[PDB]
Amino acid sequence: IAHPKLGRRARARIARGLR
Amino acid sequence: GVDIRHNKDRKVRRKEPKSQDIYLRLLVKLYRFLARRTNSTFNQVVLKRLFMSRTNRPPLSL
Amino acid sequence: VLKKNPLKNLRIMLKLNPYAKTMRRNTILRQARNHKLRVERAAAALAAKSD
Amino acid sequence: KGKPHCSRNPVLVRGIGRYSRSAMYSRKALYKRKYAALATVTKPVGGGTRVVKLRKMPRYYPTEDVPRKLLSHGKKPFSQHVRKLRASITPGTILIILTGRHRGKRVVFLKQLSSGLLLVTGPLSLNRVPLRRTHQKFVIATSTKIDISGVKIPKHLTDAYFKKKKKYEITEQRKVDQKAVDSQILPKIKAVPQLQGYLRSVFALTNGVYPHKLVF
Amino acid sequence: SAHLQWMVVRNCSSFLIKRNKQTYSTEPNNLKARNSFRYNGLIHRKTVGVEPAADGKGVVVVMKRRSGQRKPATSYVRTTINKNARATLSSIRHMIRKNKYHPDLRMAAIRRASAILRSQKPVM
Amino acid sequence: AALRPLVKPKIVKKRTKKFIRHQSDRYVKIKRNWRKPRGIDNRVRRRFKGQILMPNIGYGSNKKTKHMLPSGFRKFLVHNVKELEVLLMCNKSYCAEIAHNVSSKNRKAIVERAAQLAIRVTNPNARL
Amino acid sequence: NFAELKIKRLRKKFAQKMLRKARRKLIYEKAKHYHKEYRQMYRTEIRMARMARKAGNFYVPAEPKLAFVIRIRGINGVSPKVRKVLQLLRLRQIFNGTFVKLNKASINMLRIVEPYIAWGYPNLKSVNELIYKRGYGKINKKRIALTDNTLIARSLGKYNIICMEDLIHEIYTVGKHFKEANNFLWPFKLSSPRGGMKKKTTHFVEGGDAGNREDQINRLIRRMN
RNA sequence: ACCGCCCCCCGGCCGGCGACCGGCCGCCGCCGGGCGCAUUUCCACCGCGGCGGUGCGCCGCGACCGGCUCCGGGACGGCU
RNA sequence: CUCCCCCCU
RNA sequence: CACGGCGCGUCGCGGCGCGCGCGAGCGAGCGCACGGGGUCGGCGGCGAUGUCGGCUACCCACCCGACCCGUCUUGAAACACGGACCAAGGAGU
RNA sequence: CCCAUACCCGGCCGUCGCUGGCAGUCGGCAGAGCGAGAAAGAGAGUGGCGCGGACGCUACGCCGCGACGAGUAGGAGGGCCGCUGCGGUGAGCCUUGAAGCCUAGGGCGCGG
Ligand SMILES: [Mg+2]
Ligand SMILES: [Mg+2]
Ligand SMILES: [Mg+2]
Ligand SMILES: [Mg+2]
Ligand SMILES: [Mg+2]
Ligand SMILES: [Mg+2]
Ligand SMILES: [Mg+2]
Ligand SMILES: [Mg+2]
Ligand SMILES: [Mg+2]
Ligand SMILES: [Mg+2]
Ligand SMILES: [Mg+2]
Ligand SMILES: [Mg+2]
Ligand SMILES: [Mg+2]
Ligand SMILES: [Mg+2]
Ligand SMILES: [Mg+2]
Ligand SMILES: [Mg+2]
Repeated sequence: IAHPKLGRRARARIARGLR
Repeated sequence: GVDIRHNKDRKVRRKEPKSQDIYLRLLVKLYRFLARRTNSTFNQVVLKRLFMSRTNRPPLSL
Repeated sequence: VLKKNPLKNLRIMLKLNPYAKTMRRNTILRQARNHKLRVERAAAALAAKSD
Repeated sequence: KGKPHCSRNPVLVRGIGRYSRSAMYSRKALYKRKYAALATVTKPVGGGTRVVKLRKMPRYYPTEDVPRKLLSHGKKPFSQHVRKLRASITPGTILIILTGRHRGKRVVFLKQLSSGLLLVTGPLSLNRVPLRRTHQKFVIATSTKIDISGVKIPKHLTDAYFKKKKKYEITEQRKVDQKAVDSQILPKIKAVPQLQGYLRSVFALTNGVYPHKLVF
Repeated sequence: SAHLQWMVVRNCSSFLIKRNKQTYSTEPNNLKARNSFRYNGLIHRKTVGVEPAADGKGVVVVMKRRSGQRKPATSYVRTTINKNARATLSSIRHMIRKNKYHPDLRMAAIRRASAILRSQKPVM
Repeated sequence: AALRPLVKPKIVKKRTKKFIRHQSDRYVKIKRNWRKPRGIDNRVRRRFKGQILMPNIGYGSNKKTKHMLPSGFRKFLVHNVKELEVLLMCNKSYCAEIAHNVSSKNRKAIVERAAQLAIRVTNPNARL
Repeated sequence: NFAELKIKRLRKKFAQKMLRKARRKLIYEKAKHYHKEYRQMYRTEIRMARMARKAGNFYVPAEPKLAFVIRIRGINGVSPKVRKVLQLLRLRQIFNGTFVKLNKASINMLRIVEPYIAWGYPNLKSVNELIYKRGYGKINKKRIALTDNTLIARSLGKYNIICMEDLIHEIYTVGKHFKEANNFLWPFKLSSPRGGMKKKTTHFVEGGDAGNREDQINRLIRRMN
């Protein structure tokens, strides 16, 4: 997740899930 | 006390043309700006060669 | 930037290493619990000796 | 809207909470608290109406001006500084004033004031000092105490009351407040034998006695 | 051009005075009276000046026009403003800003005008 | 109620005594003006203990408060009225001094003009 | 227009904030894992010694891989060879210190300069305190104090060192890139030893301070920093 | 006679007129005079009035915050 | 920006 | 416990790991602070012919330090040489 | 326990290095960023009221970070240090008092 390139979609996933 | 030598501490390269004419200095201003605000090294080389002396800028023949 | 001592500045230490907070919280709670346990054990031992 | 609840964790140590992030996520019940997405005035004039512009431009700029300052966080005005008090000082304790006009006079202490100064008084009937303020640093707190937990001092007296004005004339309010306080203080100190004379006396240092040796 | 004559005159002007570890410029249309490329009043095509009025009260604002660069006689236009300080400053500010006329001198012109005005007010 | 500068910082000087030339006390022919000794045996040159100090660059005052008068201003010398208007915009930091050659007849005019223009003059009553 | 541009600004802002949050969580979990690993390593030696004693044999612990070296002599009158070795070890000033990984070359190099240095085997607490209090990074040939994790992350990102915890762990365990980490680490400038030294000139074994002291270097560090 | 270059006239393009513009129109700003006539605008004074900036005539004290240090008092734990 | 309960003024 | 949505869930080993959609990577406010170098929205006195300030500079006292310069020289305070004092002139053109 | 001009922390001066940064003062004709671990576009497009906003920039200038600073013989640089005369320039100064000289007066500069 912390990787800027490959973790973009996972970051989007957790961000949307927090909502 | 530090175990160092200060012989070669100061580098000798030119920072600006030794000449006093104004046209070359205007060119130097322009290319200073270009070199420091452009990533291309052609500008850096050109500015460095502008700094140089006459004997270090030999004429180029046709 | 003025360099503050992480070993003495809690939030500077947290900025550099967030897990230090959980470490310090855990050790404070553990020490308090251990001290309470030892105090109560000493009180019980004194009561038994009096008995 | 919503009544402001108190903090869910007691302060374990300054800056560290008792409960961790997950314990807080549980206690706040955030698992069910999810959320998702002037300068002109018109006036009549007797013409027509005029749009007057308040906050008008200045009629003089100075020759030069200083720049702004950088921002800092830990600095607070004296009004909201946290007030500290020595452990040895409790209401009903005898203090020794060290620097005022009342040098070395034994004085009873009543209350810590709002700005940190000590509201102090030894009944001026015997040691001749009124209701007064004194800095906690410039007094020696001896280990002799009386019980004044059952006395009432007026709430109207405060730092605004004791603030200097502007010849100084004592006011009838000052007199009546001093009488009200001393009428309760005096019987308490008269119960303890040889205490009124002790308060009347004045502390001093003679040869052969040293503060670091003597205890008080 | 402009930078060329600036390089010519940066150190060899009759308006230059240098003493006490200082340096000052003297030519008329020079706000802040200091030797600099921005504020030199003879180099640039667009120049702003603020002077006290010939009469004991008022402020003269001088603007360099665009056409007659080589014609000194008909190169400056002068307007005299004799009103309250607030409206004088507002007029100068509008002239500098809404004309897009050398905007970097707006605050300098306002400061200089304010000063001239105070000077004009009787002393205590 | 003289005019005050824009800012009055705390001027700090690393040294206040003058730098006295070595052996200038023994002789009158030796002026007080500093000269670096260059003798092969000179104690002052060799920096012996308890001798006359030698000026270094380390004593240099800080740039923020360098050349500041005790009143907080910086000096500027003027010879006539026309040079006074130069200091119109360097008002709150630069004070004016009348040159000693100026006659009193012009001195009164210069001081009165400076009074109008709110420029401080350090010697306003120099001829009375 | 820019009805989309304005929202794109804050979209980028939110993306960057989420990335920063993820990085913080990563370094927090890595610190927790490092703490677990340290506890495991500490208990393992105790366990092995106990089992060896129970069996009646002996358990010789592994030779230490990391040492701390402090220069304890001045600049005046140094043999050229000793001067060269001190330059290589980066001790150009009295009461300078540095970490050295151990092998045959390091042993012989330190033996050459025994009279000029006091060196030992640093403790985990000593490493922690030295990194946090005196630790400066050598960024762009400039001595920069390490006040933020990004300074470490740029200079050692390619080696997967991204914060103080990575730097300390890598130094203490002598990782694969210990050379890069130590070289990025500027030599430590330690204060004079509070309480004084025993005798600077002679060896530690004969009551002095020079030479190798196995674990007393921690006692020395406690007062020199 | 031919070729090269340059000056001038005419015709056609390209570019500039910011080291070098005139007229017309539009927009804006400024100034002078009337219109405006006082809940607008301006000038001067008072309050120990407030906010912001800079400072105090001299001599002093206190408070909290941060950096660096020296020291003291507690309590907890590991190999032992 | 959910809802309850307890205590002191 | 730096755990927290629903799903399609093999993106899967047997669920956990771990992928694809969910107007599609936008929730907002207030508040406290061990948080990119000090502020007080805190105070107290003394001021007209005897008092306030004046680093340095004038004189004096005290404590510590302190041998006379220039020069040749391995080595100068030297029982090595030049020098009573002052003014002007005086030597890489 | 005592203290060196040594070491650690802080302030200030200067030197050296980064051959560092700034022409972006891009304003009702505008939209105020390029400090942020990851070589590169706040990319352009086509289909399913109140008129308002400090300083700057002698670019031979201004600003920011680090490190360092002994010195004879000797070498180099900068002197808004000094003396005399010449070409320019200061609508400079001056019998309402120039030069020079004296001073327990007020100051500036590390120093000349
Ligand atoms: Mg040094
Ligand atoms: Mg060299
Ligand atoms: Mg010698
Ligand atoms: Mg030795
Ligand atoms: Mg000690
Ligand atoms: Mg020896
Ligand atoms: Mg002596
Ligand atoms: Mg000789
Ligand atoms: Mg010799
Ligand atoms: Mg002889
Ligand atoms: Mg001889
Ligand atoms: Mg003789
Ligand atoms: Mg002579
Ligand atoms: Mg330092
Ligand atoms: Mg040197
Ligand atoms: Mg004399």
